[PDB]
Amino acid sequence: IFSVDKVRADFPVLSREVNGLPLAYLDSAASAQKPSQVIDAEAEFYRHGYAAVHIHTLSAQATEKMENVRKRASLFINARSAEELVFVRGTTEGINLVANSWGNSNVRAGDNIIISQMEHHANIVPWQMLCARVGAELRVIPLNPDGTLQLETLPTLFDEKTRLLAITHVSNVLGTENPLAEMITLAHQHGAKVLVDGAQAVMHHPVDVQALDCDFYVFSGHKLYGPTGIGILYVKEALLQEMPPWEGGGSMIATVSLSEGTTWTKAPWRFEAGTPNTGGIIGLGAALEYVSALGLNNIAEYEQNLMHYALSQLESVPDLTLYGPQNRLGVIAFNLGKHHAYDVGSFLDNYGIAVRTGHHCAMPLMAYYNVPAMCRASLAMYNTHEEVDRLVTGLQRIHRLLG
Amino acid sequence: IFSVDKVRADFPVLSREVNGLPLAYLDSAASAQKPSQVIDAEAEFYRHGYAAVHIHTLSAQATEKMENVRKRASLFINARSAEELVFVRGTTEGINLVANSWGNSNVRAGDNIIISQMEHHANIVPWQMLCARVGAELRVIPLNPDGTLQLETLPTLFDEKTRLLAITHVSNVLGTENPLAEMITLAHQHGAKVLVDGAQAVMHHPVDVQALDCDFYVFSGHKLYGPTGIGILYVKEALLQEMPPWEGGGSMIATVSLSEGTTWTKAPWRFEAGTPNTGGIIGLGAALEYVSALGLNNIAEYEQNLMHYALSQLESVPDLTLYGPQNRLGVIAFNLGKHHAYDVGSFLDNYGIAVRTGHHCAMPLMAYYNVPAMCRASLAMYNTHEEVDRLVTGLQRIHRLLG
Ligand SMILES: [Cl-]
Ligand SMILES: [Cl-]
Repeated sequence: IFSVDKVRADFPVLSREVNGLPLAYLDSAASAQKPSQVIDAEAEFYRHGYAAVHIHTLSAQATEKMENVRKRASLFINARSAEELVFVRGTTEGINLVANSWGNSNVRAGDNIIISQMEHHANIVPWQMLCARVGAELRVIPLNPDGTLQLETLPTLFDEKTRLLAITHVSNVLGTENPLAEMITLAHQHGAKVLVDGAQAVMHHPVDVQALDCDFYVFSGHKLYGPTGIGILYVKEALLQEMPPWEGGGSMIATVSLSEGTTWTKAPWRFEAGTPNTGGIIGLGAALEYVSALGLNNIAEYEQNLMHYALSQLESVPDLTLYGPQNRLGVIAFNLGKHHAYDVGSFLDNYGIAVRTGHHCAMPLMAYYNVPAMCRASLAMYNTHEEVDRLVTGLQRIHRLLG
Repeated sequence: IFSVDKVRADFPVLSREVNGLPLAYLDSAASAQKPSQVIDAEAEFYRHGYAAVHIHTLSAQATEKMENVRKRASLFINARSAEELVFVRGTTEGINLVANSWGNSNVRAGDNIIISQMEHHANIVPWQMLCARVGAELRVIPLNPDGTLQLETLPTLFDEKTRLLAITHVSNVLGTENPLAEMITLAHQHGAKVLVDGAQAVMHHPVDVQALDCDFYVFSGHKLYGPTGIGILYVKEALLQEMPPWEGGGSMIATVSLSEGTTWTKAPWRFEAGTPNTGGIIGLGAALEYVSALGLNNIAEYEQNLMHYALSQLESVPDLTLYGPQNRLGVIAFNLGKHHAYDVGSFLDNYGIAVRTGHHCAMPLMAYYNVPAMCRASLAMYNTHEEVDRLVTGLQRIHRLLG
C-alpha cells in the first residue's frame, strides 16, 4: 500500500511556509517538487564523480552513468531498445526536434497534419511552423463540452495526405486521457505517424510505448519529480535511424572535414550535440528509480482516491464551474462564479495554497470554453485530503467575501 | 592576492582518489569542477524554493531569481542590457540558434561565411549545415605552424558577399587567443557580422562584449565552474529584436490561435521555448558570483604563472612535442615521441592524472598538424605546481618505460 506521510517526508519543500502559512503545493502539473533522493543524487555526482563524457577514469564512469540512465528510461516506458531514446531539454525540445528532423523530410506541400484542440502550445507551435515552412495544412480534432475529443470527426480529418497525428496522452488542463491505442491504429491505417505528448502521463500510471505502438513519445523530467533541463524523446528504431540530424556540433559527428564535408554518427547520439546535461541526466535516473520504487500502480491508486475525494468535496462550493470529464487524471480546472481566475488564485496564494491561473499554455482550449483563463489545482502523489479541505474551504471563503 | 589552497577547499571533487591515487584533474577545458557554493545553491533551490516560472509566491520568486541571473550574466560580460542575453543549453545550442534564426534569413545563395581552421566542431558543423541549406560557401582562415591564424589571408577571404565571421576567442586545443577586436573591425567594414565562440575565454580573464563590438557571443556554464545544461547567447539588441524564433512552444508566444495563426513575444523570451532549466540557471548565477568574488584578474595572474611554470618544467621531458603559441591560455596540447596519445593518456590516468586525449572536437586542427590525436592538459585556477610536477614526472616515466 501507499503511505502519503512517508512519501511527503522525502520532499523538503513541503515543510516550507508561504505568506506565514504552511504551503499546500497544488501546482505539480506545471512542475513537480523533487525528493531528497533526486536532489542528492545530482549533488553527489557534482561532489564526487564529475567529468566530461566520452579514456580517463572519471570521464569513463560518467559516460557509463549516462548510458545507464538511457537504459533505465527505455525500460521505464518499455521501449524495445535503449537506442530508441534521445536526451532532450524537455517535451518542447523533443517535439521541435521531430518537427524539424522528421517533419522537414516527410511533410510536403499539400499534405496535412492533425492535432487536437486541447493540445499544449508545445504540441501546436512547432507544427504551425512546420506547416508554414513546407506549405502543409494543420487540421484540428475539436472538443466536446465535457473535455473529450470529438472522435466522430476523425474520418473527415484523416485522408491519404495525412502525414502525422500529434496528440496529447493526458491534457494538462482537463485531465482527459485520450484513447491513444485506437487513434494510433486508425492513424497507421493511412500511413500516418503518431507523436504522443506524454508530459502529463508518465507520473500517473505505467506507460508502455510498445503496447501503444506510437512512433514518437516525449515527456519532461521536471514533471516526473526530477530536475529541470532534461527530458526524453522516444522514436521507433526504424524511423530514428532514417532521420537526419537537427543540431550540429561535437559528439554527433563521425568525421569533420573542411574540404570533404562532414558525416554523422549513429542514432540516438546523432541527435545529441555538444555537452549533455549530465547533472540533469543523473537526477532523472534517480527520479525514475524513486518513482519505480513507490510503484506507478500504487501512485495511480492513491491519486485516483484523492481525486474522487476532491471532486466530491468541491460539490459544496457554490457557483464552482469545473471543466473536463469526471474521470480526469491529475488536475482540476475550475472557475469560481464570475470572478477572474487571477483574483481567485491570488486569494488562494494568500492562504498559502499554490494553484496556477491563466491560459495554461492552452489558449485554443480556453477559447473553446469562451473564457480567458482558468484555475487549476494538481493532485499529485504527495498531496493530502487535508490540502483538498484547505482548497475547498478557501474557495468557499472567496465566494462569501467577493460574492 | 590569490590563494590556491583556499580555492581548492571549495571543490569537493579534488579530495577524490582515482585508481587508489590522489586525483590531479587536468581536464577543466573539457568541463570544470564545481565549488560547493555552486552545487549547494542549486540543491538549496530544489530544497526550499522550487516552482515553475511565470501569480503564486514560489513561482513569482523563482521567476525573479532567473531574471536576476540574466541580469548578473549581462553585467559579467558587460552587455548593455540584460535583454541581450538568451539562456541556451550551452555554446553548441547557442551557435545552432544563431545559424538557424539569423543565418536562414541573412545568408543567401552565393554568399560566403568565414570560420577558422582551429574552430571547435560546435563552431563548424552548424555553418556547414547552413551553407548546405542556402547554397552558400564556407571559407576558412588557415593556421600558422605556431598555432596562430594566418591573418594575411583575410583580404582574399573577405569580400562584399561575406555575411558572417564565426571565430573562437580562445582555442580549446592550442590556447591561442585570437585578436578579436581587430578582426571584428575588419569584418564590420564589409557589413559582415561576427559570432565569437567564447567557451574557453570567460573563465580565464574579463570579457567585455561592448569593447569587442561582437554581434554574437556564446559560452557554456559547465566550463565556468557551473552546472551542465546551461549557457549564454549574447546578441546585439538591434539584431536580436529582428531575429525570428527558432524553437516554438510555450512562453515564446504572445497569442496562439488555431484559425488566426500565432504571434511571438519580445526578445530574449522569444528564443526560450518551454520550461527553462531553472536549476541550471540558479547554479550558473552562483558560478558567476563565485568567480567574480575571486576576481578574474586574480585568476588570470595565478593561471598565467602556473602556465609559465608548466612550460618551463616540461622542457625536461625528452621527445615532447608541444602545439600552439608560447603565450597560450588554459591548455597545453602535446604528444610524447611517437607514442599514440591514447596510450600516453592511459598511463597518466593510471597515475591518477586526468588529461584528455583524442581529436578534442577539432578534427581539422588535428589534420593541419598531420596527427590523429593529441594529449591536452588544462591548468585551471585550482591546479597546483605539484600537479604540474606529477604530469612532468609521469611523462618522463612513460618515456623511459616505452622508449
Ligand atoms: Cl566530435
Ligand atoms: Cl504560452
